[PDB]
This record gives sequence, C-alpha cells and structure tokens, in this order.
Amino acid sequence: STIEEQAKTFLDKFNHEAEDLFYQSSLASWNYNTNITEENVQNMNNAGDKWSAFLKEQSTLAQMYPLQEIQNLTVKLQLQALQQNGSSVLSEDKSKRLNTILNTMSTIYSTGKVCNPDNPQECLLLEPGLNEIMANSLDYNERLWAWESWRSEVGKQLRPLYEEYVVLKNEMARANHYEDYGDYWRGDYEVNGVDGYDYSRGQLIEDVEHTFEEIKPLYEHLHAYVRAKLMNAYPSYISPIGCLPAHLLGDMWGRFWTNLYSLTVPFGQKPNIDVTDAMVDQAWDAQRIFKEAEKFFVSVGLPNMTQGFWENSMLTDPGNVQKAVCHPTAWDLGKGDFRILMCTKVTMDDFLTAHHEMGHIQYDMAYAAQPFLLRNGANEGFHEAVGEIMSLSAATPKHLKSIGLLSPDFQEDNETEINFLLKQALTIVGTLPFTYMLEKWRWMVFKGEIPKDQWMKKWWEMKREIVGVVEPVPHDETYCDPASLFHVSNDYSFIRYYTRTLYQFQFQEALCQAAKHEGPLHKCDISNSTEAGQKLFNMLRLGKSEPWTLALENVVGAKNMNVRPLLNYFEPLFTWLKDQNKNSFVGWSTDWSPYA
Amino acid sequence: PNITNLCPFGEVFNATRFASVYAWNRKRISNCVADYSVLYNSASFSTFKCYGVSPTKLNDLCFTNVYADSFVIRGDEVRQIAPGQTGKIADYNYKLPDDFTGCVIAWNSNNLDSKVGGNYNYLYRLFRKSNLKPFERDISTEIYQAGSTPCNGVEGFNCYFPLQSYGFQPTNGVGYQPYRVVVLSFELLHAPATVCGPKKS
Ligand SMILES: *[C@@H]1O[C@H](CO)[C@@H](O)[C@H](O)[C@H]1NC(C)=O
Ligand SMILES: *[C@@H]1O[C@H](CO)[C@@H](O)[C@H](O)[C@H]1NC(C)=O
Ligand SMILES: *[C@@H]1O[C@H](CO)[C@@H](O)[C@H](O)[C@H]1NC(C)=O
Ligand SMILES: *[C@@H]1O[C@H](CO)[C@@H](O)[C@H](O)[C@H]1NC(C)=O
Ligand SMILES: *[C@@H]1O[C@H](CO)[C@@H](O)[C@H](O)[C@H]1NC(C)=O
Ligand SMILES: *[C@@H]1O[C@H](CO)[C@@H](O)[C@H](O)[C@H]1NC(C)=O
Ligand SMILES: *[C@@H]1O[C@H](CO)[C@@H](O)[C@H](O)[C@H]1NC(C)=O
Repeated sequence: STIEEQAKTFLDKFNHEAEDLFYQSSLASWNYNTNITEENVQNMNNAGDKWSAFLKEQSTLAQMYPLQEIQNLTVKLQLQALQQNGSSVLSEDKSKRLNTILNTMSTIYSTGKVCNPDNPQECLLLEPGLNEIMANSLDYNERLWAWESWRSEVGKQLRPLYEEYVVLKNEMARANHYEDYGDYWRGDYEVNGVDGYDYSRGQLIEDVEHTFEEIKPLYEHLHAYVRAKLMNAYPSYISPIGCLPAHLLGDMWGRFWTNLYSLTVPFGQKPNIDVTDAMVDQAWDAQRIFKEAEKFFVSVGLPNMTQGFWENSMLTDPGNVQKAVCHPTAWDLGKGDFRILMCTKVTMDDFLTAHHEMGHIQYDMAYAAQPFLLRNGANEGFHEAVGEIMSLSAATPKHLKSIGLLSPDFQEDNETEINFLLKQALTIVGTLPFTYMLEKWRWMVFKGEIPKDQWMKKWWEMKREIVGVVEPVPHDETYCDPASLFHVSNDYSFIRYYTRTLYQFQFQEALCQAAKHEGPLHKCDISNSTEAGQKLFNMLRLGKSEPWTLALENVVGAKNMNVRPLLNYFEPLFTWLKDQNKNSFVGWSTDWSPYA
Repeated sequence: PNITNLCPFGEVFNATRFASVYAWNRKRISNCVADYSVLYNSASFSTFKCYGVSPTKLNDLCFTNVYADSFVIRGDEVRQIAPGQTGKIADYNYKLPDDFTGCVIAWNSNNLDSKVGGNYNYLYRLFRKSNLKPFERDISTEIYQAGSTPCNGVEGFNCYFPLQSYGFQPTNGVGYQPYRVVVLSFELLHAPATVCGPKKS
C-alpha cells in the first residue's frame, strides 16, 4: 500500500536472502583463512562476487523507494545503508581500474620483499622479517637501512598508484554526493534525523582537533621523556631540542611505541607483571585461555559462548601441512555462527588478545536480534572499543591475582603502577598523534588542500608539527611514505583508532562507576559486576539501530566523544612525567636540529 | 484388561521427512490407546510445553480425536508456536488459537535436517495479505502484491514470491538450527470419546 510498508516488505525479503548469501560468503572466507589453498581462493572469490553482485542488484532495487517518505528510523537506516551506490555509480572502465589498483596495492604490500643492495641472495618480507628488526634492533644504521629501503621500494612503487587512487576515489565520492573521499569516510559518524542527537560530517574534524588539543600536553611530556631515554640509548643522534628520528620508534611506521618499553622503563629494578612463566608452569592450553576469558564474560553477566564456537573455531596453529593467516580475527559469519581465528601462544599478549577478540564476539552476539543490515557497531569506533575495554580490564593485577595467574604476595606499589601506565601510554597515547596526523593528511589530500607535487613537504611538516618525529633524510615526491602502512594501502579508514581510544576510556569510566570501583581508574576491574555488564549490554544489544551519540548516552551519559576519561586514566603518570621533566625541555622544535 | 493397538506415534515423531511449516502435516489419530508418558519421559525433546492441560493427567483422560500437526521451523521460531504469539510463523504459516488445548513438542534436528551444502528443502510463507485463522493451511503459490502495480504472475518489483526456503547448515547457531515440531490438539466432541489413555492393571 504505502511506500513505507513497501520498503518494509522489501527489507524483509532482502534480509532473508542476504543473510544466507552472506553466510555462504563468510563461510568461504573462513575456509580460505583456515586453509590457504588455491581452490579455496577461487571459492572465496566466487562467493564474494555473488555477494557483491547481489548487493548491486538489491541496491538497484532499493533506490526506487525514496528516503523522505519513510518515518521509521530503523527502516530508514537500513534503506540508507542499502541505497549507497558504492563504486557502482562510477563508470565500468574506472570501476575496473579502481578494483585493479586496490588488488595490486594489496599484492605489493603483501608480497613486498626488500633486502640490502650488494647482498641480494636472500631477502626479508615485512612480517616477520622487517618487524623483528624494527622491534628489537639497537643499531642506528641498520634500522635506518631497513626504514629507508622499505620506503624506497614500496613508496616508489605505490606513488603513481596512489595518485590514480585519490582521483578515482574522489570521483566516486563526488558522484555519490560527497565533497571528497574524506567526507565519505566521515559519513560513518553522520547522524541525521534524530532530534538533539544529530551529528555532522564536519563536526568530526572539529571534535578531533578539540580532543587532540587536550591530548597535546600529555603527549608532549611523554615525548620529552622518550626523547631523553632514546638520547641515553643512542648518544649522539638525538638532540635535546628537536624531534625524534623516525626509524627509532620501535615499529615500522611509528604506529605504536610499545617496543620501546625496554629502553624507556622507569623502574627496571622493580619486577614486571609478566604472567607468561606462570601459565607455562601451570600448563595453560589455549583452550584454557579462552575458557578463562569466557569465565570473565560470564562473571560480568554477558552470555557465554555457543557450542558452535567451541566446535568450529581454530584457537591453535594447525600445523605445517595446513596454512592459515596468523592475525587474530573474530568472525561473525551469520546465522548465529561466531568463531575466533587466532594462532594462540602461551603469552600475556595472546591472553589479552583472547579477551579482546571474545569481546568482539560478545559484541557480535548481542546484536544478533537486530535486522541483518543493522548488524554492525553504531560507529566504527565502538566495535574496537568494546574489545579494548576487555583488554584493559584483563590486564589489571587484580584480575591476574583473582584468576591465580599472579602471586597473591605481589607488591603493588606506586612504581609498578607508574611503569605499567607508561607501557599503556606507549601503546595508547603514542598512537594518537600519529593517527590524527595521518587522517588529517589524508583528509587534506582528498579535499585538495595539498597538491600532488607538495604531498611530502606538507606531510613531514605535519609530522614534525604534530607527531614530533623528524625524517632521517629528506624525501622528494618520488616516495610514497604514507602508503607503506597496511590500512592506507588497502583502503581502510584510520580515524577508528582515535575514536576507539577515546571511547575505550569513556566506557571504562562508565563501567567502573557502575562496578563501584573506589580507587584509580587503571586499577579497576569490571568482573563480578552484573550492573556493569547490564550497562554494557544495553548499548551492545542496539547495534546500528540507534545513533552512536544515543548509544554513548546509554553508556557514559554524554552525547559526544570525550577526552577527560583518558586524561584521568593517565593522571598518576602525567604527574610523574611532569616531575621527571624538570631538567629536560618539554616540547620539540620543527627545525632540523637532530639530523637531516 | 490387557491392552494392545497403540496409537501411531512412531509415524509422527519418527517420520523420515517432515513437512514444511506452510504445508504442515495434520494426522488425525482415532480409535487407539495413546500412551503419553512415553513422550513426556523422553529426554530427546527440548520443548514439551502443554497449554490447557497438564502432562501428568494426559495418560488418564480420554479424547474424541487427536490432531498431530508436524513441521520444521528454526530455533528462534519455536516460541511463536504458542497461543497469542506474533511473528512470521504465527501470522503467515501456522496459527494456534488462544483457546487451545494440547501440547507443543519441539526438538532439535540438526543431525537429520542439516547438510554441509545447505538443506533448502524446507519452505515457509513470508508474505500474506492477512493473518491466518487458527489451524488454517495456506499452500497457495500466488505472487504477493506489495505495491499498486499488478504482479501479472511474474516476480519483479514490489511483487515477491511468498514461499522462501530455509537455509540449514550444521554449523549454524541453535537459534538457526532446524527444530521438528509436533503439535497435538485435543478436543472433546459429543461423539463417544475413543482416544483414551492406558488403564493400569
Ligand atoms: C585443508 O585443505 C586440504 C586440501 O584440500 C584438505 O585436504 C584438508 O582436509 C583441509 N583441512 C581441513 C581441516 O578441512
Ligand atoms: C520500526 O519497524 C520495526 C519493525 O521493522 C518495529 O518493530 C518498530 O516498532 C518500528 N518503529 C516505529 C517508531 O514505528
Ligand atoms: C546511485 O546512483 C544512481 C545513478 O546515478 C542515482 O540515480 C542515485 O541517486 C544514487 N544513489 C544515491 C544514494 O546517491
Ligand atoms: C552456557 O551457560 C548455560 C547457562 O548457564 C549453560 O547451560 C551452558 O552449558 C553453557 N555453555 C557451555 C558450552 O558450557
Ligand atoms: C612512591 O611513594 C613514596 C612515598 O610517598 C615516594 O617517596 C616515591 O617517590 C613514590 N614514587 C613515585 C614514582 O612517585
Ligand atoms: C568473581 O567471582 C568468582 C566466583 O565466585 C570468584 O572466584 C572471584 O574471586 C570473584 N572475583 C573477585 C575479584 O572477587
Ligand atoms: C523415535 O526415535 C527415538 C530416538 O531413537 C526413540 O527413542 C523413540 O522410541 C522413537 N519412537 C517414538 C514413538 O518416540
């Protein structure tokens, strides 16, 4: 009869057909990931092509129902999600060129192998050949060689490809009534039609700058401390007044600073909270790791894992004969099928990762009651944030003592809390200026603020201004230094990590207030608290049905992303860093004072 | 006295194939001895919810006829086989009256009704213009008209085929796994009641 009822029946038909087709595609992707064989690649490609063709045909059918004649918010949300053209609005030649460019960037990044000139008989791939060198070496020129050689080969291959990529993506986005591709990425946080809870694409950049201006003193003090420690590690290269050299940050790109914890530890004499040896002594299998994670999630009141989870997941490396992707991934395959693909070792990192991925699984299970096209996070930040809060809670010494993994006579003094908070800052605080600078650079590239002949002059200028990291030697425009990273070379949004980091501590304060924890925020554990799990599950059950602002109101009581919980989390470390930086100089100079 | 000629519950519960919920099988059971304690004390049933009567006195009471309706639905759709419920199965496939006397028995059949490729032999009606009356069967395969345009018998735009297949894989969740449902309807009519329980010696 009416247009709204027509759209509702069409959405019912789409949900029923799409759920089975998505399950077939997801099962094929799982069979490729747990078994890397060429016929599984072909089966994955066939299922993915069927799924994409079905989405094209259903979007073509979906557009015939106009949006402004529908008043129900959930129906309008599903129709908005379905009616996006994607690349279909672009011409077939340019669509084929864009798909070819994306695939060849994926192959160049995945199969990029670089080794030293005059010694070419064997070479090292990025994972794990270059990762281990970047994370463990203490030699200046070796890390400089690895960094410059990988940005030489990868950037000089990817620079014309990225120049084609920006033009094609901007053409597709302006064909989709967006200002640029950056506006298309910022449209994930766009809320329209809800009274009071509306969020704009232009508000995202303003909110990110407003939060980063409050991030900046903590990052300046952390940067000064890391600069002083790296000056101790490398005596002559680092200047007291200048930026950090780029190849010394412990990772390939500077994404995380967590591999500098050995060099920058405050109190090495005091012990660590490493529980690896304790699990090895008690012979903890990966099955026991996931069962302890499940015990954590049933203690907070969330549902326990399905029988199909324990039957169908791969929680251990299969062997030499069977090939699998080593990256930990939680899979919502559809039709109530939830699996975790992780090559789990007996380490603290794998145990925390098990908590993180089972948090992903809990988030996926919670919105299973929602319609198919609303089965997502409210934004891209929440989905990762709900795993990172489990990683926060499980890492606490109270949780380790409670499950028996830590000795009950372990002394929790202020020094261990300082060095634990510094490790968490190197992981968490250090990624924030890099993430913000990378997304702001990509937004200015898509917006046309930066011309193609000035990409790198601006980029290093941004990195010196924001991240406080200087290039070792100057790079011309033949280099493509951003696209050496996984997310930018493979067409992924990057602001999800910034929003995830802020949502993580906002959710942590909300659940710790729910759990009535009376101490520091980093000492807080959300186990045994039914009300914290209920406050979590109220947002978890919504999925994408409600705006992310309303979901954030449901958890923390605020309509916008906030920076104060993060600053409250690191406040003991902030006071300690302000005490330790009396002699040294906080802040950096954008000049070439260390090295250029 | 000594009792023989039990009611054919083996041809209802242990059937090799079950009907689809849109075309649910109804078997009228008359003139035999119905032993209900065999069903109630079985550990193989997940749902044995009886409405209007208790299972303990079923083996005593006597009824004129017993209607055994058999079909297959999903795990999440078992709750809709109840008086007063709302959903696709209750509105469009199988409707129970509010004044219903009988029992709803459901059990998981992922072992039988799921194959690795996907078992698409079970259909359900997705669209109908109006809700079903209680104990009504709709086996029509005429194109549903959701829009003003005439369908003309072809599935185009706003015109959908009302029967949709169930996807049954063995790796699905318990809310998507196939459940075989047998609904027993007990009525007493003015004719002499012949479906009686077993009498103790
Ligand atoms: C992985 O693929 C090989 C090659 O077909 C196959 O023999 C093997 O059974 C697969 N592994 C599993 C666990 O199915
Ligand atoms: C929107 O539609 C859903 C079903 O599609 C319904 O449950 C919900 O109540 C509707 N909301 C409003 C405000 O009409
Ligand atoms: C998708 O592309 C078609 C063809 O240009 C256009 O008519 C339609 O408005 C587009 N949809 C959206 C949501 O922009
Ligand atoms: C999950 O919890 C339910 C209820 O507490 C329990 O019956 C079930 O056995 C649990 N699942 C597993 C795999 O133990
Ligand atoms: C820990 O507390 C003691 C006692 O107040 C103090 O002397 C010491 O400086 C503190 N350590 C740190 C790292 O703040
Ligand atoms: C949470 O509950 C379990 C079960 O009673 C208990 O063993 C554990 O010690 C509790 N955690 C804390 C921190 O008390
Ligand atoms: C049906 O099959 C089950 C499972 O083997 C069996 O226990 C039962 O006796 C059979 N017959 C009836 C009437 O339930």
